[PDB]
Amino acid sequence: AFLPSAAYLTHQQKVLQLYKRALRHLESRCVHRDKYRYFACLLRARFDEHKNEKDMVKATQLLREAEKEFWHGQHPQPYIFPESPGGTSYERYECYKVPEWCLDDWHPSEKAMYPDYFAKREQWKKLRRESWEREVKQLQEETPVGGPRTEALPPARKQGDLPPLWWHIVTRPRERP
Amino acid sequence: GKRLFIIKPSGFY
Amino acid sequence: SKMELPDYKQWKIEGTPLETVQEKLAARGLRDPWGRNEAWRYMGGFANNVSFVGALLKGFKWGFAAFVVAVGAEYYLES
Amino acid sequence: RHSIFAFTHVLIPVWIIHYYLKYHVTTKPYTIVEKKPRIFPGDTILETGEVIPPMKEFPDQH
Amino acid sequence: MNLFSSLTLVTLILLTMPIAAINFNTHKFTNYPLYVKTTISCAFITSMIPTMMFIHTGQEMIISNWHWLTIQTLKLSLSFKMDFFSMMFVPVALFVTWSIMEFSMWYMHSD
Amino acid sequence: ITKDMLPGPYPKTPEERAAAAKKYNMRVEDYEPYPDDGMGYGDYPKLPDRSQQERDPWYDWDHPDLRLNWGEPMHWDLDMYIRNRVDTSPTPVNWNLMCKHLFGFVAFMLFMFWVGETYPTYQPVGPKQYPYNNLYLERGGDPNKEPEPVVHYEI
Amino acid sequence: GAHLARRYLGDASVEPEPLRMPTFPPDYGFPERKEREMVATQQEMNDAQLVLQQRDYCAHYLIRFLKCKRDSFPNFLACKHEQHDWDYCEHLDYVKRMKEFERERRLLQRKKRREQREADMA
Amino acid sequence: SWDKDVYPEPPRRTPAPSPQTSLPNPITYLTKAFDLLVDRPVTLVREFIERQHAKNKYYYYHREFRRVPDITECHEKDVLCMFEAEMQWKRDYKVDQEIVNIIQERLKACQQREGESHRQNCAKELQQFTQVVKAYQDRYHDLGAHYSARKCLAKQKQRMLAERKATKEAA
Amino acid sequence: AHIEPRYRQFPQLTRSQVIQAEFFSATMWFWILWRFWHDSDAVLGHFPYPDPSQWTDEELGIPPD
Amino acid sequence: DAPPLTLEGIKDRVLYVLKLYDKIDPEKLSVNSHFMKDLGLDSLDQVEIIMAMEDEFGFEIPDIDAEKLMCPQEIVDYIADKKDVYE
Amino acid sequence: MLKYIIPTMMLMPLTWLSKNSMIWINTTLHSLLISLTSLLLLNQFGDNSLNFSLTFFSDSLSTPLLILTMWLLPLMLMASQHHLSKENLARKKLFISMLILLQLFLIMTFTATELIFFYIMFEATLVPTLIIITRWGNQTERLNAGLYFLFYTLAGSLPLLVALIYIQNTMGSLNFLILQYWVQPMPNSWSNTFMWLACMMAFMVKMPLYGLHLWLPKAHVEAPIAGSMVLAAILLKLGGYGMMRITLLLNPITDFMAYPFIMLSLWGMIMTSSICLRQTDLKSLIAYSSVSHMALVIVAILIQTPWSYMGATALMIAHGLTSSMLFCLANSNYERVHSRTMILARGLQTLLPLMAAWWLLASLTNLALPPSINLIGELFVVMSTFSWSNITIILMGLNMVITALYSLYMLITTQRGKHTHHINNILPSFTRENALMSLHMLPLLLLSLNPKIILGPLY
Amino acid sequence: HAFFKAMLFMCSGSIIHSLNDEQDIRKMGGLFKAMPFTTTALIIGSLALTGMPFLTGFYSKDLIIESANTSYTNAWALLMTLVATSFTAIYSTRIIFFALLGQPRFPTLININENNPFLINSIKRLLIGSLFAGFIISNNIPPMTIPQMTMPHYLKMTALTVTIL
Ligand SMILES: CCCCCCCCCCCCCCCCCC(=O)OC[C@H](COP(=O)([O-])OC[C@H](O)COP(=O)([O-])OC[C@H](COC(=O)CCCCCCCCCCCCCCCCC)OC(=O)CCCCCCCCCCCCCCCCC)OC(=O)CCCCCCCCCCCCCCCCC
Ligand SMILES: CCCCCCCCCCCCCCCCCC(=O)OC[C@H](COP(=O)([O-])OCC[N+](C)(C)C)OC(=O)CCCCCCCCCCCCCCCCC
Ligand SMILES: CCCCCCCCCCCCCCCCCC(=O)OC[C@H](COP(=O)([O-])OCC[N+](C)(C)C)OC(=O)CCCCCCCCCCCCCCCCC
Ligand SMILES: CCCCCCCCCCCCCCCCCC(=O)OC[C@H](COP(=O)(O)OCCN)OC(=O)CCCCCCCCCCCCCCCCC
Ligand SMILES: *C(=O)CCCCCCCCCCCCC
Repeated sequence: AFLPSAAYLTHQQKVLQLYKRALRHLESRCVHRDKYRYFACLLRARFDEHKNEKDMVKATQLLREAEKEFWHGQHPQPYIFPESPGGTSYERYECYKVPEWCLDDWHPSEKAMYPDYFAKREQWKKLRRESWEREVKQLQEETPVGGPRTEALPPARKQGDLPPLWWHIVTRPRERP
Repeated sequence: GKRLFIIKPSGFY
Repeated sequence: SKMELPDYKQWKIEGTPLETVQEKLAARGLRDPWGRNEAWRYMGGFANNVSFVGALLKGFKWGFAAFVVAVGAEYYLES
Repeated sequence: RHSIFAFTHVLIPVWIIHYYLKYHVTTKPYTIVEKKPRIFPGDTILETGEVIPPMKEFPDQH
Repeated sequence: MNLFSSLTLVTLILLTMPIAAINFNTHKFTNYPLYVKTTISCAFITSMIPTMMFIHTGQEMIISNWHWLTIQTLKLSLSFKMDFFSMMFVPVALFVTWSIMEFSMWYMHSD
Repeated sequence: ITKDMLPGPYPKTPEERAAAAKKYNMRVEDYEPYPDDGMGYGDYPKLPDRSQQERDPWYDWDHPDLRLNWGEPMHWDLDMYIRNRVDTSPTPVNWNLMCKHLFGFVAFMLFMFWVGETYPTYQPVGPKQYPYNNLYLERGGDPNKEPEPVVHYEI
Repeated sequence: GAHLARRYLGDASVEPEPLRMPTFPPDYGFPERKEREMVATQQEMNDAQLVLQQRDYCAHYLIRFLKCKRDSFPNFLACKHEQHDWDYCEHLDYVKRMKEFERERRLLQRKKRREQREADMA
Repeated sequence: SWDKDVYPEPPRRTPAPSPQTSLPNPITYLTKAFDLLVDRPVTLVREFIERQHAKNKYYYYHREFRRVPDITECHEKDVLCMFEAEMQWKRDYKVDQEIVNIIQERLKACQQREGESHRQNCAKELQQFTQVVKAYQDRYHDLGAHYSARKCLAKQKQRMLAERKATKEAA
Repeated sequence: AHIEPRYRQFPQLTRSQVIQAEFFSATMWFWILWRFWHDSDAVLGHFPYPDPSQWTDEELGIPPD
Repeated sequence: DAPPLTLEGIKDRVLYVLKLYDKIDPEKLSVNSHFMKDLGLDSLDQVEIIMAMEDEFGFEIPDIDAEKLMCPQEIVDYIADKKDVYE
Repeated sequence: MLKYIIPTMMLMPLTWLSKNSMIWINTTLHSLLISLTSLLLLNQFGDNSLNFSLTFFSDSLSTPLLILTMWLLPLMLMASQHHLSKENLARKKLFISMLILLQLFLIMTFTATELIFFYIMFEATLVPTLIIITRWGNQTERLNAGLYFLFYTLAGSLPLLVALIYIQNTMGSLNFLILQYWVQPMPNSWSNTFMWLACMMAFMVKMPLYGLHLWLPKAHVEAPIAGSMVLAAILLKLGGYGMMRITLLLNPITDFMAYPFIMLSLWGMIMTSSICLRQTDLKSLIAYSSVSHMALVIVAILIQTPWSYMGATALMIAHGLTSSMLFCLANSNYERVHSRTMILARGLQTLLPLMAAWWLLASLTNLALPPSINLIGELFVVMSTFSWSNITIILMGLNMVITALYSLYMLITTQRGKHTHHINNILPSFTRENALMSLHMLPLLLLSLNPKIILGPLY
Repeated sequence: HAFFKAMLFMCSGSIIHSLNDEQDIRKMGGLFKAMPFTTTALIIGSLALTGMPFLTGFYSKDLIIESANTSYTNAWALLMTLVATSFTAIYSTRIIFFALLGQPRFPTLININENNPFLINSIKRLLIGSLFAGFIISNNIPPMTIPQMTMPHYLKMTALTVTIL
């Protein structure tokens, strides 16, 4: 469907995602833990019944009518975790996730308020800008002709290189600023 | 005790 | 800083409705793998939680005692 | 300096608002219009002294 | 008349004072939420006096204190109606708001 | 930005269609323009009208709030299918069945309020009785006139 | 509430309509029926600023209760007897309205039996 | 103060305090505290300011406009006379506006002061209000935003023709 | 000392919250029983509802004709 | 409110939940026990392990990240990466 | 009025004899002195207008437009000095000369005692505006936009020239003070019908009227910031000023000629506001909002009741201030992202909090939050048009929904949400930009304290 | 209504803060003994909402039903008002059943705590309000109508019977 590394969902991955969503929507239907525990073992038994089906046509058909089963039998308001997309606290603190480059635009009277922090930040920016050309020439020597096929990125290969395209993963803001 | 730096834009101006 | 967890061996499902769930699963040839993970909810200080009329009648004993004392006080006060 | 909040936030605005109402708002017509107080049978007027006569004797019910 | 109308307007002006404080600031506060909570507790205490002297006589009035604009026959003035509804609703709103802000001094403390 | 990376006329030859699909950064078999009826779309792709809510939220998007990537051809109504606006996401109950349930519930409630208004409830009492000729001066009657004598009796 | 079934599931002929009644003269069936005595003078309840709903035939107990409630501030639990008097006299007025309703119902039963006796007569 | 005839008020009949209870109400204590702590310092500052007013007395005057010839006795397209008639008409229109404002203030003050017996006790102010609104409507309504003494005289002549025809057809 | 978080077991209760909660619960039931003892008519009824069939025709004025 | 996690605490709670799973013997389990090749667990069992991690720490692991956690060490590292511990 | 025309002309030596680094400070200082001097026009009487000479007078309609006009020049100088900093000094002085000359034409456009002099100044205001748009506009389409701006106005106004010269030949004069007293009622004929159209369609274009408004989302957008400020804040309001002057001479024919155009406005404010819900260009969204707000001024002038003229001139002053501030805010983000796409820069309250508060206040005054003079004008026009017909409230009220909808969407798209990742040149807000926002908003909020000075000649 | 409904939101938010921003009631429970002051005030608030006699919600809402029955009224409006009165009891005991009663359903790191004098005193003052405010206000206000107080025994006990059902 839509994945960064793989171009598709395999049949095994579709079965696992249906299993997880079936247990979660069942737990939404089955509020108490012992009653969900009983019915979740029954649902595990239903998934373990047709586990060893070798015909991929028959297995895909069973998966399709199991999806129909699930869509008929899902909770209307399922349980969502609070920081999960659709939850009550999802993307709540995005108004506090100030990016790092704003620290470059401070006045010197408030940069001097934190001397060790910015004196330590300058070597981060230094390490970033002397790692940049090495990781760019790493990317243009490893990518095949026609562009990269998948969105996966290589690691660092030498002792001294940093991994390519690392700065906005390492210097992303905390989830609770 | 493990005080964390709060990144915020320049409120000087 | 360091938080010492309780023991994983003590959360047994004997004495819980997890025991009843395992019995009604093993009656049909199934077995419950996650009982000891859920065993803490039905044990300890979270066992023997009150009913609904027990929740409504919280403080009914002391309130009724103060009521009887105040009714006796106003019965003695008129005479 | 222990009840400065009772001075700067209560009492100085009471002074300001009482001066403003008394010598600028009540001096203008119909600005503070007040409902006249409720006269009962059995009252006495302070400006006049005319005692309001009480009600008619009740046909006692109980 | 002099007590009722004065404490009536004192309630509203007292509530507007921390807005002037937060707009005219330079510093980091000595617990500005405590200041607003103390202000609203004081506003409840202040607004109870006109409510009690409304419970006594039924004393209602209108403070049309500031002429604002006359559109040829429509004289819009800053006019406050102190009747049964304001006298009962202002102390209830101040008492509830004082409880909500002492709740908020704990709940929104990490903000 | 340059001229042949801007939208142009409607493609009519297949090589112009392939150049359009190369321009909008999408496959030629996936590229479908709007039908040439003269509505001013030109070569702009007819994306399948999905809201941005339906996108995978766990994906590392370039624009996480829009759930949209860099270079990705936007929908014509991308300002309309943001998560602050029209959502096309699937609902557990069918749309036509939702419309049936909502319209039937609202129509039944309106009809039953009309039934209750046509046949209202009341108490087994008479009218409320007021003195002084049904309170003639209190209701705003003029004292120079005189109303008909409304007299109530004991029972 | 049984009159709802007697007027809707029953007939509207013998049941009195609520909005237009009494449909009979007050002397029709009453030898020497006395009027209702209003105790509070109209100027007295004018000066007591009562609500126009509250200016019924039993407003004098309400005037006494409001005079008590003003004269007993802040002891707001010390005029229960005047309030009980006013509530009892409002109950008596409600009983009089019930008597008027039952009178209208029995007169419509009388007219129904009258027209049935006239229909069986000739 | 003001003039009590243009802004009429009935005299205050307040009832005497007749407390029945033994608990003292807080209104008397807070009224005494308001008299001691608030009303007396405000009175002292006002007396200081009043002395500073009295140390230099000077007066402002109400501008009197004498009557000039109105639009009926100004020649057609003679701007020197009909300009003055128009200025007189506009000042009279603004003064009649404020007359309606005064009667509205009387009506609202009567309603609030009478309280719940307002529907009986303010029939006189309602009658005065209906009279002055009917007069302002027959005098100035529907003239438009480009109103003038010409427009108002044309409305008056149309109303007088209607009144004359209604009298003539009924006689 | 302040309340320390626990793991898979019942949390540390202060004595103060328990005595406050029990005091206000007893205050609720005291007030309900007090106002039900003294008033007893705001719930059950103030005045008896008369039966309109039990009224004789002499007081309602029905001449038998 | 919201006590900060550590790597040792996340490790203890992850191995604590996995010791409470009847298809895992708590005398064989280490931080590097691969579920399919050392503990011999099914893919359905691995999904249930990730869901118990979700119910344990109170946040959802997505499926594309659920399917790639094959030992307790990678789970502890994933919760470390999503909770920013040892700040 | 010659105490204002001569200082505005002395602003030309004040900008052409200045030192090369002092040509913004001197013009700002002395234009603020002229704007402080502008308050002497508030000598207004309840009966007579402030009549200066045979050439100039100023009633209570022209006075607030004059004070807004003389106030707008220092604000345009503060707005336009950043993006013209790399400009040549001679073209910089020419830009300041075009702004000064446009103010000069405007202040004797609003004080024209005679209507053909009003026409000469009213069409004189085209040429500095046209040169500013087609010379210091940023994009390619400034030339086409200047063409549309020139040729809608001239095609509407060259019949206005023939109509005004016909009034000069028929009535004898085009003095407004004479025509207050020599106005004849205009009867029903086809000749008087096209008399009405020739007197009205120029101002219909300048307001703009819906359907004729096509110049404005090109002229306001392709202009620089000073051009957009003067086009939105003043140059639309020439049409309302001229209609309020010229409907004196068009009675009682307006009472049945206004019926289509009122429809074009009462539907137009529903359409253009709806267009604001789907505008990707933020500056075009503000342009269509200006069309939507001036539709109410057209309706209020065409129903010609006193409440409608009071509300229409209050709406003109209020929309001048509010729309000028909204264009300046859009410029404050254009000088950081160098694009006008509204969905591009997002989450700007996380980075620029005080500038987000200025956006908040400008959006609340855009949606007519009481007691702003925006709401005073909006509300009084709605009162008068309820008196006109009781069904118009629907077209009013639904508009007041949609006017809220894009006023906050503009606040939610730009200032709220997650910030754009790749945009990192978002500087902190300058003192100049916040000064510009405050000098727009603080007079607008002070006019809520004493709004009678912006309610026109029939307060 | 201001008192007990503000207190119900405050108690719900105290539960939400103690359970790390958990607002879904299917991950609550076992909070009877865990948050005893929040439990007490939430039960008092729900009883004031449903019109427990002589709590604050009795002093208006019950009288409302005693006027909604005894009046010339849309009867379908009356029947839907009584069904709403039953549904108030249903969702109030839904709150108490899923939030307080039963066993825990929230995750395993218990950080249940409510011992701030801000939280305790702020719920305390609205708790005293939800106990006594209907009595105090309904005795202090002057009468503005005539209260209908004569009605049959099924019609007086209507709101309480429907609430108990
Ligand atoms: C003639 C003498 C007059 C004297 C009195 C003046 C009266 C007021 C005039 C206008 C005041 C505007 C200035 C403040 C806002 C703009 C700047 C700003 O945001 O600063 C933030 C800053 C404090 O915040 P911060 O934390 O530092 O930074 C902001 C954060 O980044 C994050 O920002 P934020 O969003 O958190 O904070 C912004 C916040 C955001 O809040 C809102 O947006 C909510 C407001 C709307 C809803 C609530 C109000 C609804 C209407 C009710 C009020 C009016 C009627 C009341 C009357 C009784 C009933 C009729 O707004 C406020 O806090 C402002 C409170 C007052 C609002 C007034 C209404 C504006 C709303 C829009 C128009 C509404 C209609 C017109 C009303 C006109 C009133 C005069 O304030 C200052 O630094 C203030 C500086 C000094 C200001 C002087 C203002 C007057 C200047 C005039 C000079 C010439 C005359 C001399 C008088 C001088 C007096 C001192
Ligand atoms: C912290 C500093 C506080 C102030 C310090 C200085 C004063 C110290 C205390 C002593 C008092 C000073 C003397 C008294 C004050 C002056 C009295 C006086 O006559 O003042 C002249 C007048 C009184 O009204 P007026 O009727 O005399 O004049 C109005 C003007 N005409 C008639 C032309 C229309 O003005 C004031 O008092 C101004 C202040 C009013 C207070 C309320 C302002 C509210 C603003 C809201 C804006 C938007 C409202 C929109 C809606 C309105 C309703 C529809
Ligand atoms: C922006 C684009 C739209 C612009 C619209 C402009 C207005 C639309 C109508 C304009 C009509 C032309 C000017 C009329 C001036 C009337 C003055 C007058 O005295 O009239 C009475 C006179 C009457 O003559 P008279 O007054 O000498 O007669 C004596 C009086 N009676 C009648 C009793 C004998 O009207 C005319 O002579 C002719 C009027 C109509 C003219 C028709 C030709 C022009 C066609 C329309 C052109 C519109 C603009 C074209 C450009 C569009 C864009 C490219
Ligand atoms: C006394 C009588 C009482 C009568 C009552 C009934 C009469 C009114 C009939 C109903 C009218 C209002 C309801 C219809 C419009 C509702 C629009 C709305 O609120 O949309 C919300 C929607 C997002 O909602 P949601 O998806 O729930 O958000 C969570 C995110 N997952 O947000 C969006 O999609 C954003 C949309 C932005 C643009 C809005 C476009 C629609 C505007 C509609 C205006 C209608 C005006 C009608 C005026 C009638 C006047 C007579
Ligand atoms: C006759 O029934 C008069 C009473 C009012 C109309 C019917 C109201 C029905 C609901 C109240 C009684 C409910 C008993 C469970």
